[PDB]
Amino acid sequence: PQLVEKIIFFSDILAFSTLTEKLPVNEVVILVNRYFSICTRIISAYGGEVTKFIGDCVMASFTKEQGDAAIRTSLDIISELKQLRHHVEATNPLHLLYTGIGLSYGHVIEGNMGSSLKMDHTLLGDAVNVAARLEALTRQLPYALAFTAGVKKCQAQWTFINLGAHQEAIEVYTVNEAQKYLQITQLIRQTL
Amino acid sequence: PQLVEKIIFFSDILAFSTLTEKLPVNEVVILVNRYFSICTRIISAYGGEVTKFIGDCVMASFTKEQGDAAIRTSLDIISELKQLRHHVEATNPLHLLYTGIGLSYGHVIEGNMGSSLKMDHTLLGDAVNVAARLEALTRQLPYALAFTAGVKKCQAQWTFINLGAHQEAIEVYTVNEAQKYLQITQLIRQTL
Repeated sequence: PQLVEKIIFFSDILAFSTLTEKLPVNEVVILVNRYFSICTRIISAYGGEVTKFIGDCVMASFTKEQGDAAIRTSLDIISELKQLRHHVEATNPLHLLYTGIGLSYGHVIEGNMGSSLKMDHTLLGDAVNVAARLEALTRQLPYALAFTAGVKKCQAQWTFINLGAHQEAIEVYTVNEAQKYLQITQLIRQTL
Repeated sequence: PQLVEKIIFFSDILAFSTLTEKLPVNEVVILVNRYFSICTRIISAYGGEVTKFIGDCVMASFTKEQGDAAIRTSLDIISELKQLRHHVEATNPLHLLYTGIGLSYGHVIEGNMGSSLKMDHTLLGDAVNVAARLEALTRQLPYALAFTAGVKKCQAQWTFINLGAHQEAIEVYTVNEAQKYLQITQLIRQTL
């Protein structure tokens, strides 16, 4: 167990509660397995490491030098999900599969934690909680991706959008390519 | 993968971000391992099953007939943590170890989910998200335990306190023995 610098990845399915309230069991399985397959493949392709699944949430980590990969991974997941919704009919529940991604950067305590009854690899630090809250912050944001200033520290490639300070407080950033093209739940209930 | 009725357990350390901001690495490890050891032992003692660790959060599940155990498990964790803080000096960081527990009941999709690169046992349903939000709901509540009406459905044993409807909306319940004996973060910063 030691203190290491890492980049934390958090992503989940938007309006997943309403999706599990109206879709049958076989369709929820297909939709979640589709989301897990797209996320883990793109994360692993850029050297990322998927740590664990929590319901519909995907947690991954990148090394301190892989800020370029964490952004490219997020953009590739968003683009592949947008191509998925366009290649299916409007009545297909896959047409409602959106995501929200949060990235953070900072020191975290990495090591095996727990007791004799349960030992598990764990990441402890502010960067883990910040990445989860920025991921949930994208639900009220027009961009499916949000990261801190530590992930941005990759300037020559993307047009970084400064969304300002949010809940102490931190600064939130995003990219223009992460723009989303509430009304999701209304789109789900009307279609299904 | 099938639809099963379960009781979901979620618990974390209160003000864990401020604790990781002021305590050294060796002390955070001791505090988290203490919390994991107390939780997993009491959960396993009542037949519960600790599913996974997420930072400082502990996720567990009980069968549909173990609503009596999920409440007793929560009360035993609260009592053992209260006895821990009284058997240590006020300067000991273990004197600041509090918890918040959320319980839920409902149908969840149980089965192995993911892709070929990552397969993991997963629980999908409203009961998983509700238990996590009731656990976070205890931070603004005077009780370290909060559960839905499905967990309460065990009437002859506890004096159930009806806290009313909260965020659709659900009803929240607790017990008088879960009373806590914001000021936590102020207690942490002054002591440390």
